[PDB]
Amino acid sequence: DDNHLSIVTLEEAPFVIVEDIDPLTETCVRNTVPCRKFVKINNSTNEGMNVKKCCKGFCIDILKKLSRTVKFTYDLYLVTNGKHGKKVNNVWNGMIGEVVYQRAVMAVGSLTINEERSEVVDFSVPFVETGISVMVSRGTQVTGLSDKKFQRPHDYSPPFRFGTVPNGSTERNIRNNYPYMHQYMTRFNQRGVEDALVSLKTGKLDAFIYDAAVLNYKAGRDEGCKLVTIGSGYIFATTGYGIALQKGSPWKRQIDLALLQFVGDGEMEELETLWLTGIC
Amino acid sequence: STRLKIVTIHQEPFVYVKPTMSDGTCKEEFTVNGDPVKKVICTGPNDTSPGSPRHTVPQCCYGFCIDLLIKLARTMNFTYEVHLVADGKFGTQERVSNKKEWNGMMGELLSGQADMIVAPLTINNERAQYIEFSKPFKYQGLTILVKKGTRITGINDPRLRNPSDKFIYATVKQSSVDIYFRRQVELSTMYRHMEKHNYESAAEAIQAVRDNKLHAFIWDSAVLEFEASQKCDLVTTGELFFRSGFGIGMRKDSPWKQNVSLSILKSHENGFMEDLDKTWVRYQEC
Ligand SMILES: O=C(O)Cc1cccnc1C(=O)O
Repeated sequence: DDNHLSIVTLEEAPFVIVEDIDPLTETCVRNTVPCRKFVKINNSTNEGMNVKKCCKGFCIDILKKLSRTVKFTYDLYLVTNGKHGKKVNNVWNGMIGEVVYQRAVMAVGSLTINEERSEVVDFSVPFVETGISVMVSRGTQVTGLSDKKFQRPHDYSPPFRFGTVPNGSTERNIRNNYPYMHQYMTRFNQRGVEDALVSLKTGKLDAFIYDAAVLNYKAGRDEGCKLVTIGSGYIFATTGYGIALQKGSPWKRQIDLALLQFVGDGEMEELETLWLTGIC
Repeated sequence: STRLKIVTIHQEPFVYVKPTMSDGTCKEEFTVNGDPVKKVICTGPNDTSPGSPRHTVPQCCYGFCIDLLIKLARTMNFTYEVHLVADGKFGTQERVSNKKEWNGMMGELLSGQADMIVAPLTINNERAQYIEFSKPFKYQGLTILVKKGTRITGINDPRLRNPSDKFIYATVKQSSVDIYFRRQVELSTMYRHMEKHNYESAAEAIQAVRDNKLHAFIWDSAVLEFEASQKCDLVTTGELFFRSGFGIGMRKDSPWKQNVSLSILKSHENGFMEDLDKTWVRYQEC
């Protein structure tokens, strides 16, 4: 039915957290919802199986509220072709690609609104503020993205060691804005956020440039509160996470009004306190 | 076709409003960074006392939102004429009777007196039902302005939450902040206090704090932090107790809406919005 929607998401704590289902009873309990993940049998076949999992987190709570207020049901699945979204040889992968190519009616998760994505999908109003921030060890003297240590790295001996996790909105922005910085940085590409935090804590990296909302959450949970974001939490290119819909979607209007009602009624601040607050 | 009718509102540092010179032109000035200030002629009422006739005259407008307007008009290649909202208000929907009407810039956009709102206009559910908002050109929130040396912890302070006539606080009439306090029943105690004291404009409330006639002013942090950076007798307290953004406003049938939003996103991403911050918002510090 037209009221039962295919929805794609991506694991990224604390926005989307994936757990195993109880083998018995094979049912999702507590604050979790069913979500499925296509898992390959092997690398010499296209055969796979949809493994039943359970999903929770900030964006899952938003989805549950939207489901109730906007009046839809959904079949939630985890993207397996890439991550948030990157255009490769003019073809979008990740959550963006699932929506563009009509495999999902919407994408719900830690999906950053930017200009190039907005050309191929519609975005809801932002429901979580984000941007580009810089994580360092407390006390590191870095003004921001425009710091000369980033812009002209080889003016320093030894040079500053900094990197990102490639293929998302952050790398796209640096590639477009700071060509020399970008080509320098790629030798410090990090395979994921957990690797980057280990490189910082152990002195292999001086700075980690990445999504503000994620970095703020990791800073709040850091053991010893040693890792911080620069500028009392400054953000370049402020934007937000948004729900991605197909261009011209008939769901956008009510989704937007619902999100704005949650914000205006204090419901969003509750989810922030539930999922995003940290000790530090 | 036709030139876009732009409506805006006085609200420093986003929109400055000054008299024209004797010859009808705007005096040449330079920003804090030495660049010429771009100014546009904006017509609007000089008299603003409630319940009086509105005499419109050409005036000079400039600031963060005017720079943004000029950028949008260059990018999308439209012409425009700017005017100041006749009733001086941002816009709320009020009961008359069982009918409801929009006032402020909201009312002008919906009636066709304007085609686009370019102003520090807060995106909220109430307005979004009626008009199209761009993605936010500025992320900010609400905070509280007080006279330096006034001690309150923020929105949960007992002098706000258990109020009396000894400590008066308020916001601007017919504004998004008025809507916010009226909507939430958990704020009803504060709303009933503020309703007795709300001001016709942000400038008047800020001056009232300076003059010890208003003890706290609840308003947009993008404005209040700017004032506190410029006037050392004023401070904010409690940091943001609620987050929101400003957006460009258009009718739902506007042919411009897609490209306005893409232009806003592009400007955040290429540093243009940060340039505007450095020019208009973040350059003093006490
Ligand atoms: O910031 C990145 O490069 C990747 C990323 C990280 C966290 C949330 N969103 C995204 C995204 O590209 O949408």
